[PDB]
Amino acid sequence: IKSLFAVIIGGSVGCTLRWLLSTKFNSLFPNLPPGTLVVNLLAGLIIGTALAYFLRQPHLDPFWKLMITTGLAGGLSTFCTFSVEVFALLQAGNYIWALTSVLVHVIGSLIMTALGFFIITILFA
Amino acid sequence: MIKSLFAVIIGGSVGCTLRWLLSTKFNSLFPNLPPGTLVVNLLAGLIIGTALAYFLRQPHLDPFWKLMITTGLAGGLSTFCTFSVEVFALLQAGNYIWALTSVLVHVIGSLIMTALGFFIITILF
Amino acid sequence: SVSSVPTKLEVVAATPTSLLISWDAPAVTVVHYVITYGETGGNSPVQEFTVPGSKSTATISGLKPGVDYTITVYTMYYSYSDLYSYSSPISINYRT
Amino acid sequence: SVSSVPTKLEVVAATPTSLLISWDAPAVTVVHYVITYGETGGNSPVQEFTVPGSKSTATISGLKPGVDYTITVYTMYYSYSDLYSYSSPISINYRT
Ligand SMILES: CCCCCCCCCCO[C@@H]1O[C@H](CO)[C@@H](O[C@H]2O[C@H](CO)[C@@H](O)[C@H](O)[C@H]2O)[C@H](O)[C@H]1O
Ligand SMILES: CCCCCCCCCCO[C@@H]1O[C@H](CO)[C@@H](O[C@H]2O[C@H](CO)[C@@H](O)[C@H](O)[C@H]2O)[C@H](O)[C@H]1O
Ligand SMILES: CCCCCCCCCCO[C@@H]1O[C@H](CO)[C@@H](O[C@H]2O[C@H](CO)[C@@H](O)[C@H](O)[C@H]2O)[C@H](O)[C@H]1O
Ligand SMILES: [Br-]
Ligand SMILES: [Br-]
Ligand SMILES: [F-]
Ligand SMILES: [F-]
Ligand code: NA
Repeated sequence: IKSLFAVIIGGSVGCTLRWLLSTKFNSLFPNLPPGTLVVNLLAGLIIGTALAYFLRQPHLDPFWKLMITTGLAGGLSTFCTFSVEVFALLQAGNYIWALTSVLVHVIGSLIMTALGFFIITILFA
Repeated sequence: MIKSLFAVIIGGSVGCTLRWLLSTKFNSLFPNLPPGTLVVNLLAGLIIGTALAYFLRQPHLDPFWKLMITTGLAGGLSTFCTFSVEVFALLQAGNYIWALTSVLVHVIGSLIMTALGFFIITILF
Repeated sequence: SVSSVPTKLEVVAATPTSLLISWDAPAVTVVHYVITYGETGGNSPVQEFTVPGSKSTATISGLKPGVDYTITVYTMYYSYSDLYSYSSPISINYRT
Repeated sequence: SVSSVPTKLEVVAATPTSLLISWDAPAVTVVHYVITYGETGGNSPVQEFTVPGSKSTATISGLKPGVDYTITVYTMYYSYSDLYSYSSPISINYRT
């Protein structure tokens, strides 16, 4: 039950941010909506830092690990919104930005995950 | 902006809880490509796919339900950060063949579930 | 808050029985445009056809000489808040 | 309920100063194994080193002949619930 509250409190703040960031920014560049991208890059960053930091704190309450990762970063990022944007571009014959949106999201989120991981890795060393 | 805020929170919480329940039950069954994270992305792609064709034919729906299903449920159900660490962890484990296969199945599978949901409802109507 | 309606709908070239219309794309992901045309005097059926979202011009054929026609263009576009939806049309009158 | 601890840790080959160990990988994404070894007799410093998760064997060199050694191995694995964490160890004894 306490684990359930971690996902709800964390997921709500993640979804709220994604909603606010997407409505305010997605329309500024429809070929690659920057609000859906930032929340994914920002979630990959949080999950990367959490990956390295939690490894060095094995006695942290799983409550906090759960609220940040499964909740906050989970609700902040989105895969469905990333898909309709790509799907709509493919339907609009806009093939070059459908492919570009796939690379920037995937390559970017992984890079943001590595940055978050290696920055905490280096700071402790 | 307050009533719209409740739509994102309720849908996201249900979506985040579903992603949490399904992941802890099934991800461990096949670690090379955790099926729980894959299912919640395929399912969110299917939801956002059916909504793509159903919202198109119901232009007078309250923006409250459109917000609760897309930004809330599907958004909170799908994840891009959890899909990132799994790929990032496979890369650090030298498991490149599954790191690449995971990227393809998620991206292409999520677009197929978007197309399936969009075309099943387009054909029914 | 970005408008999904096309702008500057206009006949750029004309014959007595055909028209070349063009318009300016709106600042949204337009999946495809829809072009409607019919005789302005509301005593004629309206016809519609689609063009891909990458094209911003269209040809209307099979028309009658010296007749007033009402030509409208609206978009089937993707946005974040509304997913797929149809925009309001931009309309012009033209006499062949 | 999937164990991240390796199983069937054994010495498969040995020299007076070296030991080749092997284990069965656990059904989790292991990033790297941590192999520790020290003289079982009292207070000799335990020494450790890592092995990539793709390998399931490891060589231990620089030992003393005819000495009892305790060899433990644990993982630094990724799971959904703990992200990066360390597993409980599996341990064996061997005498060169
Ligand atoms: C990586 C794989 C992912 C999974 C598969 C995703 C598939 C998404 C696109 C499918 O939808 C179709 O796409 C066509 C191409 O965009 C459209 O053609 C439309 O636009 C074309 C533009 O050239 C015209 O030629 C066609 O006549 C016209 O129907 C068509 O309407 C649309 O239903
Ligand atoms: C295309 C988009 C790219 C986005 C960014 C991707 C970032 C990838 C980070 C990978 O992390 C490294 O992976 C190596 C390879 O797995 C590891 O080497 C470890 O594992 C290797 C493979 O077993 C061994 O050969 C090495 O000696 C050992 O240090 C290394 O520790 C680890 O930090
Ligand atoms: C787009 C960018 C793509 C490239 C990204 C960077 C990949 C190469 C990293 C080089 O530095 C690595 O740092 C690791 C630590 O972070 C070291 O791991 C060592 O220590 C780790 C634990 O910290 C173990 O898991 C490893 O097996 C062990 O080799 C590893 O030796 C060393 O080479
Ligand atoms: Br996560
Ligand atoms: Br969405
Ligand atoms: F999705
Ligand atoms: F991410
Ligand atoms: Na999400």
